[PDB]
Amino acid sequence: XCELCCNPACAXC
Repeated sequence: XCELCCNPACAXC
């Protein structure tokens, strides 16, 4: 994903 979360804009990380 991003680092921990797999969002397009990276949220909750």
